[PDB]
Amino acid sequence: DVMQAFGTPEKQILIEPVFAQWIQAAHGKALYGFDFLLSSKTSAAFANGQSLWLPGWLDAINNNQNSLFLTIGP
Amino acid sequence: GNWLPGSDAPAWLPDDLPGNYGFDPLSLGKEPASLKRFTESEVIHGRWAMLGVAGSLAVELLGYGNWYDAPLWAKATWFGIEVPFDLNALLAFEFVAMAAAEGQRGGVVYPGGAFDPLGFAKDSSKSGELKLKEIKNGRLAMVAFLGFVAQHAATGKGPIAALGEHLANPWGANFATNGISV
Amino acid sequence: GNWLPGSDAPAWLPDDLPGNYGFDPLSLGKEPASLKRFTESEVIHGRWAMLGVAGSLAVELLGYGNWYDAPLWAKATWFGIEVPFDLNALLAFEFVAMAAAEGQRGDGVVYPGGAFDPLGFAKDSSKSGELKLKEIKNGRLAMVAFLGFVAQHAATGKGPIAALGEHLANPWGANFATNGIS
Amino acid sequence: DIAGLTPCSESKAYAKLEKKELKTLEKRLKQYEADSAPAVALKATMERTKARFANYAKAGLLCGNDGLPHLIADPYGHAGEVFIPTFGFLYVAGYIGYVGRQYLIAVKGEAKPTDKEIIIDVPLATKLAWQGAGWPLAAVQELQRGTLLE
Amino acid sequence: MKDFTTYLSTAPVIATIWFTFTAGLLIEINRYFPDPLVF
Amino acid sequence: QSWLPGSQIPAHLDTPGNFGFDPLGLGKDPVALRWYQQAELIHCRTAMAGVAGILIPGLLTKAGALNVPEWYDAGKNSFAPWGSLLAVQLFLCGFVEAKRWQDIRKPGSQGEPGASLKGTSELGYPGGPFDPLGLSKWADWKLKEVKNGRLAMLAFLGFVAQKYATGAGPVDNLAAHLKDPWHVNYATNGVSL
Amino acid sequence: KRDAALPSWMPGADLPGYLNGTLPGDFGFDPLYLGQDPVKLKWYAQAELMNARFAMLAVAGILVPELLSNIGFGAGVAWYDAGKFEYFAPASSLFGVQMLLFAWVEIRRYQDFVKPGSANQDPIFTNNKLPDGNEPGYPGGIFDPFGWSIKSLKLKEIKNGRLAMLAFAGFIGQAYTTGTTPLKNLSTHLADPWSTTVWQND
Ligand SMILES: CC(/C=C/C=C(C)/C=C/[C@@]12O[C@]1(C)C[C@@H](O)CC2(C)C)=C\C=C\C=C(C)\C=C\C=C(C)\C=C\[C@@]12O[C@]1(C)C[C@@H](O)CC2(C)C
Ligand SMILES: CC1=C(/C=C/C(C)=C/C=C/C(C)=C\C=C\C=C(C)\C=C\C=C(C)\C=C\C2=C(C)CCCC2(C)C)C(C)(C)CCC1
Repeated sequence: DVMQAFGTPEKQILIEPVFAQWIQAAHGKALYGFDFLLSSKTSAAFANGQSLWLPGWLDAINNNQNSLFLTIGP
Repeated sequence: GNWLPGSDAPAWLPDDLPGNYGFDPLSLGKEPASLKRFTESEVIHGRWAMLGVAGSLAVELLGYGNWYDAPLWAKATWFGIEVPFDLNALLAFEFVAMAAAEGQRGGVVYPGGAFDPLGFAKDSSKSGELKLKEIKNGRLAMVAFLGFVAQHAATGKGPIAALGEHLANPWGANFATNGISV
Repeated sequence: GNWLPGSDAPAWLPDDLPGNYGFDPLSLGKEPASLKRFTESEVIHGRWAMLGVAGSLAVELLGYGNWYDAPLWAKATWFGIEVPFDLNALLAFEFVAMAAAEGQRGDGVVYPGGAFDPLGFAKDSSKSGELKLKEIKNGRLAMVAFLGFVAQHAATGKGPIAALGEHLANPWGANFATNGIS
Repeated sequence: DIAGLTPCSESKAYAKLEKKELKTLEKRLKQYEADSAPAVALKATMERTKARFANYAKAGLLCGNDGLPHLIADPYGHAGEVFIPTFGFLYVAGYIGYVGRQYLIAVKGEAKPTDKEIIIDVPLATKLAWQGAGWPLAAVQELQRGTLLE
Repeated sequence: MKDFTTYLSTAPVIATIWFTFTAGLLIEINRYFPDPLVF
Repeated sequence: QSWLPGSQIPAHLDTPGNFGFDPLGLGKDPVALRWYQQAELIHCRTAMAGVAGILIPGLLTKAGALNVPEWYDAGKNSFAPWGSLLAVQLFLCGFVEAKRWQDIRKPGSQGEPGASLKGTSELGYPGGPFDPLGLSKWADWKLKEVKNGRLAMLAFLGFVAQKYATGAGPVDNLAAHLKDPWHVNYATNGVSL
Repeated sequence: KRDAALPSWMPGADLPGYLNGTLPGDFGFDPLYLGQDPVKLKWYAQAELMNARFAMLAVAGILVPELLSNIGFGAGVAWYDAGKFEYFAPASSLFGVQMLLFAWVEIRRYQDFVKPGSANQDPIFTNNKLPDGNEPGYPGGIFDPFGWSIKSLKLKEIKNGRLAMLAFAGFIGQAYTTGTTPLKNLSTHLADPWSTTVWQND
C-alpha cells in the first residue's frame, strides 16, 4: 500500500507463487513452462493415460475462461 | 572390524550376529523384538538381490537382451525359445506359487533340511564363516542392484553397456554428467 | 652394513630379517603385527618386478616390440606367434588363474617351497640365508628399475633399451635434466 | 522465463511504467521556473525515479504482464531476491535474541533481577552487544555443550 | 550524577536513545542506497 | 606475549599462538577451544600452501621462469570434466578428513589392531608418516606454523578483496604501489573500507 | 651478564652473555639478538663458515679471471654474462651432476654436524679415514693434508669470510646499478674517486 500511495508500485514486494504454479504444471497447465509430468510430452505419466481421459482433461485445464485451476500471481 | 574406525559399537548388536560391523546410528534395532525381524529380512533381501543381479547380468551378458527392455512384450522369450503365455496365466501361477511357499514360513534364516542337501551347514566351526560370506555377498548385491536402477534412470544404457562406456572414456563418462548432484 | 653411516638401527628390525639395513625412519614397521605383513609384501613386490623387468627388457632386445606399445591391439602377438583369444577371454582366464592361486596363498609364508623348490636350493643350511639377502636385493633393485622404466617413459623419453642407447651416444647431452628440471 | 514471466530488462509494460511516472512529473515541472527550489526536487526525483527503473533492469528481476517486478523464492538466476537476505535476518534477529538471552541469564543470579530489566546495566549490555556478534558459533557450541535447554 | 545516569539508563529512556539510533541507521542507509528490492 | 598491551587478557587463556586474542570470547568453553585450535591449524596449512601456489608462480611469471596464468584464471583447459575432478576430490578428501575427525573425537582411534601405525602424537600434530624428515629441544616450529599461517590466511582474504577492487594480479598490485606508493592505495580506488 | 675483557665492536658497550668468546671471531656483535638460544648459535656458527667459504672461493672466481684477462691471457668474459650459453654440456645437466655430487657430500657433512664422529671414515676403502677431529665445520685429515694444526688460524678464516661475503653482496649490488665488472667499477673509481662516489652515481 505505501509504495502504491507514493506512486511507486514497481517497488512492491510481489512474490510469485512458484510452488502452486509448479503443481498446476504437473497437472498439465502449460502457461508457466516448467514442463513437468502432465506438461512434458516425454513423461511416462503422460504416455500412460494420453489415450484415456487426458485429452478431455488438458483441454479443460488450459481453457482459462473456466474456473479449473485458475491462473495465479502475487 | 567395525564400519567407522574409533567409534564404539552399540549394546544391541552382539557381533555373534553375522556381519555386525556396528552400523545402527538411527538405532532402528535398539529393541531386540524389532532386531530379530531385521536380521531375518536383511538375509532375504540379501538372497533375492543376489539372484536379482546374477540374473539381470546373464540376460544381456551373452545375448542382445536387457533387464530394463525385458517386459517389452506386455510373447515372452527365454534363452531365444518361445513361451507358455501371457500375463494373467503368469500372475496367477506366480501369486499361488509365491503366496503358498512364503505363506508357509511359520521366519527362519537357515531352515536347512531340504534347502541344504549337499551338506555344508554342518561342522559348527566353519558354519559361521559362510554366514558372514552369505550376508556380505547379500549386501554387495543389494547395493549393486540399486546401482543398476540408479544408472538406468540417468542414462538409457544398461549395466554391462554402461561398464563398457566407462572403460572407453572413464574420465569423460561417469556420474557427474547426469544430475544426482549438478 | 646399515643404510646411513652414523645412524642407529631401530629396536624393531632384528637384522636376522633378510636385507635389513635399518631403514624405517617413518617407523611404519614399529608394530610387529604390521611388520610381518610388510616383510611378506616386500618379497612379493621383490619377486614380480624381477620378472616384470626381465620380461619388458626381453620384448625390445630379442622379441620384436616395446612394453609401452605392447597392448596396442586393444590380435595378440607372442614372440611373433598370433596368440589365441582377444581381451574378454584373457580377463576371465587371468582372474580365475590369479584369484584361485593367490586366494589359496593366504589360507602367510615368504619361503614356502615344496612344489616351488623342486631342485632344493634352500634347504640345509647356511646357503638358505645367504640366498634370501640376494632374493630381496635383486628384489629391490628390480622394483627400483621398473619405476626407473616408468619414470623415464612415464611422461617423457621412449624405450628402456633405446633410452640407454640415446644416453650412450650423448651422455652429457641426453639424461634426466631435459624434462626433469626445466 | 521462470513461470513464463518476462525479464524487466526487456519487458514493454515495465518500460511504459517508466514513461507514465516520469511524464507525470514533467507535467508538474512546467508550472515552475528552472532556477526555482521545487524544480530542483521535481528534477532530482525524476533522476532518482529514472535511475531506480534502470537499477532493476541491471539487477535483472522478472516483470509480468502487469509491468511490476515479481520475485523468486526457492533456488540460480534470482538468489539475491530472497535466498541471501533471508540469512541477513536470521543472523541479526538471532543476534538480538542471543544478546537478550545472555543479558537475562547474566542478571538472573543477583538477589533482585527485576531491577536490571528496568534500570538496565548499560555497560553489561554493551559488552554482551559486541559478544553477540559471533553468536551462531556460540549458539551451536551451547546446543552441543548441553546448557541450552531446561 | 550516579542518580542522573541511572535515570538515563531507565527502560523508556534507553529504548528511545536506542530507537532514534536504529531508525536513523535505516533512514541513512535508504539515502545513499535509495530504493532497494535486492541487497 | 599480548596482542594489545594493557587490555586484560580473558581468564580462559592461562598460556596453554596464544597472544591473548579472543574479544567475543568464543573459546571460553574449553570444548570449543580444542575444536577451534585445529580449525586454525588446518586453515593455516591449506592457506600457506594455496598462497605459495599464487605468489611463487605469480612472482616467477614476472621473473620470466614460468608462463603461469593469474590465480583467478587458472580454473578455465581441456583434459577431464570438473564434475569428475570435484567428485574424485570430494570423494578422496572426505575419506581422509573422516580419519582426522575420528582422531579429533578419539585421539588414538586411528591405530586399531585390525594397517594403522598412523596412531597419533598430540592433538592437531599427527607426525610419524606426516613427518618424513622427523623434527622434535626446539619446538619453536610449532609457533611459526600458526604465525606464518595467520599471515597467509590474511594474505588470501587480501588477494580476494584486492582483485574485487583493482581487478589485477597481486604481483601487479605490488608493483603499481611500489611505482607510486602515495597515489596508488587502499585510498585511491572503488571502495573506502 | 656479558664478558668484560674481550674484543668489542663498540668499545665501552656491552657484549651480551651468550657470545662468550667461545666461537671463532666472536667480538660479541648481535644487536638484534639472533644468537640468544644456544641451539640456534650451533646452526648459525656453521651456516657462517659455509656461507663464508663459498663467498671467499666465489669472490676469487670473480676477481682473478678479470685480473688475468686484463693482463691478457685463454678465456675471459663478464662474471654474470659468463654463464649465458658457451659450454660442452647444456645448462640442465651441469646442474643435475652438480646437484647429485653435492647432495652426497652435504648429507655426509650434515650427519657429522648432527653426531660429531658419525662420518670420519671411508665406506669403500674402509682402512682410509680422516682423524678423530670431533669438530664439525673443522673436520681435518685429507682436508688438512699439508697439516696446519690454532685459534689464530680459525679467526683468520671467518674474518676473511665476513669480508668476502660482503665483497660478493657488493658484486651483486655494484653490477645491478653500474652494469660492468667490479675491477672496471674500481678502475673508474680510481680515475676520479671524488666525482665517483655512490652519491655521485645516485
Ligand atoms: C582470513 C581467515 C580467517 C579469519 C578469521 C579471523 C580474523 C579470526 C579472528 C577471531 O576469532 C578470533 C581469533 C577471536 C574472536 O573473538 C574474534 C575474531 C576476530 C572473530 C581465513 C582464511 C583462509 C584462507 C584459505 C584457507 C585459502 C586457501 C587458498 C586456496 C586453497 C585457494 C585455491 C587456489 O588459489 C590456488 C591455490 C591456485 C589458484 O590458481 C586457484 C585457486 C583454486 C583459487
Ligand atoms: C531454505 C529455504 C526455504 C525453506 C525452508 C524450510 C523448509 C525450513 C524449515 C525449517 C525447520 C524445519 C525448522 C525447525 C526448527 C526447530 C527448532 C527446534 C528450533 C529451535 C530454535 C531455538 C532453540 C532458538 C534459540 C535461540 C537462539 C539460537 C538465538 C536467539 C534466542 C533463542 C533462545 C530464541 C524457503 C523455500 C522457505 C525459502 C528459500 C530458502
